[PDB]
Amino acid sequence: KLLQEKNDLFLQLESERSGAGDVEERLTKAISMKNDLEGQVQELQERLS
Amino acid sequence: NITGWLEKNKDPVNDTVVDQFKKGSNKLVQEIFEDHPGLGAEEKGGGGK
Repeated sequence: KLLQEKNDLFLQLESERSGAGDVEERLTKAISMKNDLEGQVQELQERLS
Repeated sequence: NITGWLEKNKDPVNDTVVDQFKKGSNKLVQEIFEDHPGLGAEEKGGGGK
């Protein structure tokens, strides 16, 4: 039973690693989506110039 | 024998009998004859991004 509190505190935590884990593809996808959209902007502006 | 080289770089079906199948009723006809050509615009260029 003490170990069951340990099961849940660890199962929660691991699922918060899969929380951050799906958010690994989610996070870095946004970092990539920045870098292309930056090169969409700076050039479109450069093409006005 | 150069005759129809341009017809052949376009591959001849006596240059007619494709259009009506592209969007027909029958499934087996329409999946074979699905793959759409460049029907929207053919890209010109100019100045922009």
